[PDB]
Amino acid sequence: GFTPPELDPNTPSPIFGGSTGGLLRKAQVEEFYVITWESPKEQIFEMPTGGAAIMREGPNLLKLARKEQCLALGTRLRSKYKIKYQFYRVFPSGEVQYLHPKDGVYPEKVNPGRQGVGVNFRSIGKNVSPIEVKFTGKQPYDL
Amino acid sequence: MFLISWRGYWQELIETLAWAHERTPLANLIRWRDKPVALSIVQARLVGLVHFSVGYIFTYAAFLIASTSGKFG
Amino acid sequence: NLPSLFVPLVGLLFPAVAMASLFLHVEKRL
Amino acid sequence: YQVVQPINGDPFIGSLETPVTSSPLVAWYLSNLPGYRTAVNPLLRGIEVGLAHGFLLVGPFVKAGPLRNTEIAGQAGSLAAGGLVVILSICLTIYGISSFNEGDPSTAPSLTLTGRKKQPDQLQTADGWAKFTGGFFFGGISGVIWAFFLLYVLDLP
Amino acid sequence: SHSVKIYDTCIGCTQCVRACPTDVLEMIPWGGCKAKQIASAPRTEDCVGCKRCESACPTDFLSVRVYLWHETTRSMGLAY
Amino acid sequence: PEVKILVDRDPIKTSFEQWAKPGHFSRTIAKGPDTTTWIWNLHADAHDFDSHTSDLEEISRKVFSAHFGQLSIIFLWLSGMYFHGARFSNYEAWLNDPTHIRPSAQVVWPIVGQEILNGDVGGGFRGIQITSGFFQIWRASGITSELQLYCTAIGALVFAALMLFAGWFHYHKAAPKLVWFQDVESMLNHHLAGLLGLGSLSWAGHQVHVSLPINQFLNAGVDPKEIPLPHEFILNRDLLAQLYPSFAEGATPFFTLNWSKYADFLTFRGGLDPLTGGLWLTDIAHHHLAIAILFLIAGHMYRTNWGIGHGIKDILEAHKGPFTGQGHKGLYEILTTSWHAQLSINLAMLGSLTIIVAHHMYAMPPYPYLATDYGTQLSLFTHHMWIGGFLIVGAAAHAAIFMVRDYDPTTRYNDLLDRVLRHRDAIISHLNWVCIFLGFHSFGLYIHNDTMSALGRPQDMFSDTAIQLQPVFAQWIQNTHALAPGTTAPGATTSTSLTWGGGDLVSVGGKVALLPIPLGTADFLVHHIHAFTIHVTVLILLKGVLFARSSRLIPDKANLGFRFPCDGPGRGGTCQVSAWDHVFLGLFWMYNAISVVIFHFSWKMQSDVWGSINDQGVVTHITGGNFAQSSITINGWLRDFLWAQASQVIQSYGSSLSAYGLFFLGAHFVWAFSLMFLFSGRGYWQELIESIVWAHNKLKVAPATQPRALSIVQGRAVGVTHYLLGGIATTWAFFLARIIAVG
Amino acid sequence: MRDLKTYLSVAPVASTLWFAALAGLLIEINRFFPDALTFPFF
Amino acid sequence: VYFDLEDLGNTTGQWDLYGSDAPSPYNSLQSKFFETFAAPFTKRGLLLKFLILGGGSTLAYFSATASGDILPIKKGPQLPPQLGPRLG
Ligand code: CLA
Ligand code: CLA
Ligand code: CLA
Ligand code: CLA
Ligand code: CLA
Ligand code: CLA
Ligand SMILES: CC1=C(C/C=C(\C)CCC[C@H](C)CCC[C@H](C)CCCC(C)C)C(=O)c2ccccc2C1=O
Ligand SMILES: CC1=C(C/C=C(\C)CCC[C@H](C)CCC[C@H](C)CCCC(C)C)C(=O)c2ccccc2C1=O
Repeated sequence: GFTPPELDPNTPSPIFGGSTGGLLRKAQVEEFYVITWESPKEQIFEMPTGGAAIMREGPNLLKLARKEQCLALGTRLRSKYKIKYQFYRVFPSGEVQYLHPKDGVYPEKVNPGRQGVGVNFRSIGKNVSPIEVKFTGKQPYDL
Repeated sequence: MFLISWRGYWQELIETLAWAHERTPLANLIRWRDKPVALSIVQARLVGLVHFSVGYIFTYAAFLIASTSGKFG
Repeated sequence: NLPSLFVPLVGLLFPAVAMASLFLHVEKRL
Repeated sequence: YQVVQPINGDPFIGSLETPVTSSPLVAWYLSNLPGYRTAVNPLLRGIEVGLAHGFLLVGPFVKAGPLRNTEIAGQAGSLAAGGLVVILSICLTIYGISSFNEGDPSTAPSLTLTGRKKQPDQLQTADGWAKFTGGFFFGGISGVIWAFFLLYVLDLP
Repeated sequence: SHSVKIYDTCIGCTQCVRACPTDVLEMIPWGGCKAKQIASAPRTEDCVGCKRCESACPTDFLSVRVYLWHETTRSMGLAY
Repeated sequence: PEVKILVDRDPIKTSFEQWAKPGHFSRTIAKGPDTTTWIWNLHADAHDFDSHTSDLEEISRKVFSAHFGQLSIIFLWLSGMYFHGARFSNYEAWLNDPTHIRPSAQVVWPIVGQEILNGDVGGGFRGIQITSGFFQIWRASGITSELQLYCTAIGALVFAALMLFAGWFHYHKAAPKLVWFQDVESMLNHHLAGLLGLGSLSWAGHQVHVSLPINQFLNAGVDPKEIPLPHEFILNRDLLAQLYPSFAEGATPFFTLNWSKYADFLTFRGGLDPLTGGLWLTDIAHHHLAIAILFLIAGHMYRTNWGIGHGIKDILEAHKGPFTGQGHKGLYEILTTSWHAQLSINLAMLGSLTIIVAHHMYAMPPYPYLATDYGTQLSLFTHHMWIGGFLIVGAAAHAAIFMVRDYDPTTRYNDLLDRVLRHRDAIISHLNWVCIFLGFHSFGLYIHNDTMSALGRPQDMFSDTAIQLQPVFAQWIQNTHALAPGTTAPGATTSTSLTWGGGDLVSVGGKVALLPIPLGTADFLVHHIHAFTIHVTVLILLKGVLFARSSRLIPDKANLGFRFPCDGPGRGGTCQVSAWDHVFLGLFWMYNAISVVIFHFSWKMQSDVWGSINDQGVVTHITGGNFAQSSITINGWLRDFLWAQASQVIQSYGSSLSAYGLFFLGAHFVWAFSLMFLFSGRGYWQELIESIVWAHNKLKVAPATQPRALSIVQGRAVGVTHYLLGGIATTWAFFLARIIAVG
Repeated sequence: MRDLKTYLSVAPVASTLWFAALAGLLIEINRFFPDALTFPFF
Repeated sequence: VYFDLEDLGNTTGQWDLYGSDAPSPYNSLQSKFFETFAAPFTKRGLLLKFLILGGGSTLAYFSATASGDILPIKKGPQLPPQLGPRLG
């Protein structure tokens, strides 16, 4: 059993002067994302949207527009520096959805609490010909 | 252009244009109801082929008829 | 005299009505 | 000391504050254009925008059109400007039909640059945009008529 | 969203999950191969279709398959 | 802190063992080929030194020896040029009648009928007419006999040997140290004063002792064999005084500051010498003296070991304002660490300099009888334009390379670059809008004129006779230039160039050399087309540079490298997102710009300048002044330029110009050949090679090196290479045939 | 020495030497027997 | 604060940068003039029909009643017809 950390607002954000690669109307009406990490000290890190920012010492919160921007920054936070990170999704209603690391374990490490999704139990070349799924809403790989 | 230049260049260019529109006064009162994206890769091949073929047919039809009917013989 | 009525009716009025009506149908929601 | 600052103090919103964006002259001038008078009946704002644009459009059509040197009918080239106002009033009309629905509220921001709550501009409403198109058309054709009304004692008539 | 499928030819090298740039793949326990683990795609709503996972699969033929399907805001990679 | 000589001894052993191991420099390539792709990678990464290792010192020593090898090859090339001028040329015949003889320095062997290319060039010579202009240079320098060209070729061969030996020496023996390369102040000091200053001074010394007197004797009509040898002007100064009297003093006015005496051979008269058509040689020698003094002074700005002088670090750090933050602080550490940054800067500047050379050499002919050799002038202009354009595209490429590989804000930060990155979106969007506006308001005018001329409405066009768009600014500027001598330039006797000053038409040997160039609506439209094409090229290249690291579509693009095909069909499609593909497209657009530039040059010169002058002063140009009315139309460019002037190249068969007729079509062929690569992708070709491999394996004749279709990046590289080669060679054949026939 | 001979056996150098010898041979053949649209010796 | 899960309009910058929100500078009488004379034009559906039909009929009038002094297409050819390469 794992319990995802709730998103704490008023968490410090890295020092940055501002760039044009930030949020747009998509964040206002569609969705946006927020990545959080701890960090040991004040450092400089390249932003996935623009230039460089000063990572504050202690808890850090950074809001981005896409999920891929969060995982890319997190991967660099885990490689160059040695920092654990989580990120969530935020709908315009105020609701927050925990994303990664889902189990609290990184997805590249096997974890016993995980269920199979979209796992076909045959060789890839054992799919059927498209005629056998014609006039149906099926695909030869959905099965 | 559609056959030599490919998509990813034009997608990043359209992103820089979407930012421009959202940050321009007066015009930002007008909102697009379909998100601007670059033409699909297959769509680009089709559009480039159609321009190629239309130019092919029209260029030769113009030369054919003008060089023949200009003399009529 | 008839071209002076139908040429604008198909090159100006018809594409105007056609493009506007197709715009409304394409952008319509349910 | 630096001149460029993040947009309203937030660095992670995709914009910046510069003398072109955030300056007292620019902020006041844009806040006093009829499109940014978020508390005025959109019919009147349309009248002003229509009057200004209909008046401006007459110049290029008359001085650059085909009948420009045939002074017998070149002054009537304002009809082309009036026709464009008609076309633009269609573009304006068909825009609101697709953008806003009858019962839909306003899509404009309901906030202020300082955080306080605000009443959204009724221009992003179906009936508000309808009044703006009607105002732009009325001011538009009036701008074209008033521009063509003047013709003499000007260095480029 | 794009469809992603994992076939039982997977050997459990966890390479598709490392290359994925939007955290779509997972490693679940399994009994078929030696590493006791197989891949699964529980979050294809975030899948962009880069096929960076297929570029990293050592199985012949592939064990990850990305079938590009209905485009969404998430699958098109839009920040706007 | 103390600038000094620093080298290492025997860092790399001289042996053929690594010759026999292909791909030794790379760790993945050294294992040999498993598939054919290996063979291509070995050539693609042959000069990527900073990817073979990460040690800056090894990289710098490799770069030093590569420079020495390039200098060796250039000296070998010059040796070949001077040797062909001495052994297989008619330079002595061109020296007696420069206005009728065609310069030629290549004679072909008679094997398969190619001796037809040995055309009648005059002076009893059958050969290939040359447009490089070496005859004009050798005449300006004072060379007369074939023996002097022989000796120059031998000296160039010796210098090529010296450069090759030095390249071996400073890599295998005494190989310099990193700090030695990084002594930027000392290096700039020696390049400003030692290289450029002393070089200009040496050339001014030659010009005042050999060029001026021998050229006076050549202008007077003295037979070149009856002309005294150059060194005879260094022994008996009576010979120098009989031509230039001030040489009778003996460096006394120079030391006493009576320099007003030297105005006999150091003048500021400007314009052209009406006998040769080139700039006054006295003015050129005076110029080189002034350039020598200026550079000898400028080579003292940067401190080294004696306290006095500047440190570039301080000058950079001191330049920061309220808009750019702490700008320029950090640039000294960047430009002393990254080779690619220096390469980008220097490629940009050298290419723009080559373009400036192309303009200045046509508007101010420096060599005698150059202005009337229309083939040589056109070829020089076009060649320098292409060199500059390519070099600027390379500047863009290496800027992007630096961005991907040498940029790191956590180690070598700079505020200016970070601020640029923080609004790349605004920059690119504004450049995009400017490009759209220029495309409409230049080419759209051409479409307007075409549609008005086709509809029988020549008064509704944009023309000098209808809606006029006069370039008032450029006209006023050239007028201000015309009136400058005697007013805002009292020392100047005539105009800076002949294209400025009204009147003063210089002609040589029945052909015109230069005259005031008209500027009308056509010039306006073409200049705006040039601005638009330059802007679109800049947009492509700069957008590739700024978005090399990250974008909203791919936030980790820097990890994918500088040169990668795509990042998958997802996100809608990510083809050609790498900065390399941006250089790939900027190549096409640089071609599209430079081609219009050189076509403008060709038509303008053949319409409003070049031509034949009467005895009474009636000048008829090569084309009958058709530039004002015909070039304001796309159909005019198609008909009155291409269709009309391609006649010479499509009629050259059976003459000495038939090689140009062959190259015309061959370049058409390779240009269309590129379209197979540019329009297709490697998957189809691999699937075809699969069946071909089946056919081979059926007959026990399939190679171990498994055939593989070209990579995506290689597909684009081959495509753009063949496209550029075909287009440029087509224009080359067309230009050369046209200008050698009608010249 | 053995390494130098191994370099001379690489594909481009072997191709140049082979094609140079081939080019020279065909040149001398068309030098002693120029033109010739047919096989005249029957 | 700048990140507040309560109000996301302030969090995501959904502000009115150049909105004045001030009362009307247009005085009365003038506004009532335009609000009564531009009143029937503010029904977007009716305006759409009025623009299309009115503009189309206006275009049809000025095109059907064109003049040869204004359009060369109505003036027709004034010169005798030419002779083809072989035919009429
Ligand atoms: C597919 C057959 C066809 C084609 C290619 C054309 C083409 C043309 N016609 Mg023509 N026309 C047609 C059939 C056709 N017509 C028929 C069947 C009639 C009735 C006998 C007419 C009566 C007519 C008149 C009176 C005039 C033209 C004119 C013209 C020319 C100007 C364009 C125009 O005014 O649009 C065509 C206008 C129409 C009223 C024709 C449309 C009505 C018929 C029944 C077609 C049905 C249209 C339908 C709503 C949509 C069709 C679907 C799709 C196939 C387009 C143009 C070259 C004008 C001219 O001479 O130019 C100088 C003009 O004065 N046409
Ligand atoms: C295919 C149909 C079509 C038709 C019938 C016309 C017809 C015309 N064009 Mg046009 N054009 C077309 C296609 C067409 N065009 C396309 C596809 C393009 C893009 C390449 C252009 C680009 C173009 C340009 C750039 C210009 C024209 C101009 C003209 C006018 C020149 C003749 C004149 O002097 O009349 C009379 C001249 C007048 C100024 C009187 C105007 C006529 C009244 C005002 C029309 C009223 C409009 C009406 C209220 C609403 C119309 C829209 C409605 C159906 C929704 C003429 C009426 C010229 C022009 O308009 O002059 C300024 C000109 O400048 N055209
Ligand atoms: C002028 C342009 C051009 C040319 C020359 C070719 C030529 C060719 N195409 Mg291609 N194609 C083109 C344009 C062109 N294409 C375009 C625009 C497209 C659309 C994308 C295609 C799409 C296409 C497809 C899909 C296919 C081809 C195929 C082929 C090959 C057919 C086999 C053949 O005919 O024998 C040879 C014909 C030649 C013209 C070869 C000429 C070159 C000779 C060998 C020069 C000799 C070398 C000589 C020593 C020079 C020295 C060079 C030095 C620097 C080393 C052939 C080499 C088919 C194929 O692969 O065949 C199996 C194939 O399936 N083409
Ligand atoms: C007055 C001193 C001097 C002179 C004349 C030169 C001249 C030159 N340098 Mg150099 N340099 C100098 C000092 C000097 N340097 C100093 C103090 C430093 C820092 C320690 C550097 C560091 C440096 C680097 C890193 C590079 C050069 C390069 C070059 C060549 C540039 C290419 C060119 O312009 O082609 C023009 C060709 C000529 C002008 C022909 C004349 C060449 C003569 C024979 C060389 C004599 C100058 C030499 C320094 C004297 C010592 C040699 C002696 C021991 C035998 C050029 C020949 C580039 C290079 O290596 O090119 C191969 C390059 O990469 N220089
Ligand atoms: C002083 C100028 C200069 C220098 C030192 C470099 C140096 C470098 N460049 Mg660069 N570049 C330059 C100018 C320069 N470039 C210019 C002017 C352009 C614009 C075209 C470019 C565009 C460019 C690109 C796009 C790339 C580089 C790359 C590189 C690196 C690898 C080079 C290599 O091994 O390729 C190997 C060389 C070859 C495989 C030869 C290719 C054959 C050519 C292209 C066609 C030959 C045609 C010939 C001229 C005439 C036809 C003859 C034929 C019929 C026989 C290297 C450090 C590459 C890199 O990886 O960056 C790190 C990279 O991809 N450059
Ligand atoms: C003849 C072929 C062609 C044409 C017309 C264009 C045109 C254009 N290119 Mg392109 N390109 C081409 C080939 C071509 N390219 C090829 C082969 C390549 C591969 C190397 C590229 C690669 C390339 C790149 C990488 C880029 C462009 C860009 C652009 C745009 C520059 C902005 C501009 O000039 O606005 C003006 C528009 C024009 C000049 C087109 C003609 C417009 C006419 C005159 C107006 C007619 C309007 C008329 C009323 C239409 C209404 C009719 C209606 C009835 C339908 C422009 C539209 C740049 C861009 O995106 O813009 C910033 C850019 O980034 N091109
Ligand atoms: C220019 C370009 C774009 C950008 C092009 C775009 C975004 C299309 C813009 C079209 C505008 C709306 C004008 C089109 C005008 C048409 C003539 C209208 C036809 C509509 C109906 C008649 C069907 C790509 O997206 C692309 C993708 C892949 C390879 C090459 C390219 C490419 O070259
Ligand atoms: C034709 C084509 C190919 C096929 C092109 C190939 C395979 C080039 C290689 C052909 C040469 C001739 C093979 C090399 C042969 C060796 C030199 C050995 C020859 C022996 C002697 C004659 C020297 C691609 O790989 C490709 C990839 C991406 C986009 C477009 C294309 C594309 O259009």
